[PDB]
Amino acid sequence: CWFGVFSGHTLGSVISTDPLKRFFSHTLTQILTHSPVLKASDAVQMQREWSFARTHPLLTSLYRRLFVMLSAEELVGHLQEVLETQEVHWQRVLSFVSALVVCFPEAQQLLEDWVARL
Amino acid sequence: SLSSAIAKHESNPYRKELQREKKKMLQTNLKVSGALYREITLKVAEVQLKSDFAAQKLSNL
Amino acid sequence: RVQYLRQIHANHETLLREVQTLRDRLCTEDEASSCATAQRLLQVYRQLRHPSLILL
Repeated sequence: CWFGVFSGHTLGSVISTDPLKRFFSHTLTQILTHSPVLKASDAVQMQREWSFARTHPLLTSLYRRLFVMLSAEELVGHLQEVLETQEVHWQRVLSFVSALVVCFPEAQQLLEDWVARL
Repeated sequence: SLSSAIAKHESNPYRKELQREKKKMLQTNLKVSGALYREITLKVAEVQLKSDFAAQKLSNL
Repeated sequence: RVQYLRQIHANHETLLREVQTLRDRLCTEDEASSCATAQRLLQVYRQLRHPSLILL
């Protein structure tokens, strides 16, 4: 029901999308930042378990929703920014990129761009 | 009540397929009935009359 | 559109809750019923009267 209200059909209709975007940005950073456990750089084999279909459908649905109510290259810059700035929960970031690549219209080359910069 | 009546007239590869469907749902659509606006602006006008009358008793005194 | 109608609604509700607090203070004889009350409400009056009822 929490993810249900988060789906921004009821909410987008009433709320101006300046503070809604700040809410989503803080929400995304707070998903990524909070509890940076499994920081093990050997979080390699766990990529198979953080594969998109094995990551819970709830995470997947909310990630799709967060993609719907926002823009793509905004998300790419924000991700680049936060991963550079602050520590990570690798579970949610790997799931998140796994949802990013297949959800958004061909941003695997936009991924390769900042991968090359990094 | 103007804005509430309006905010009720406003409500009414597989991942990519459903992403596009939800894009189509949230496509910038505005439905602010002019006639509703009109209805409410007359109800409002009746009260503006009352508030304006009441400000003359106050700004006189 | 929508942005402009929400701008107006929020601008109104801020004043409305402010007036409502003001009405209760007048119920509890908190503030005063000398004045500055009166001079406050004649500031709200003037705020609103500038673009009263744009008709479209």
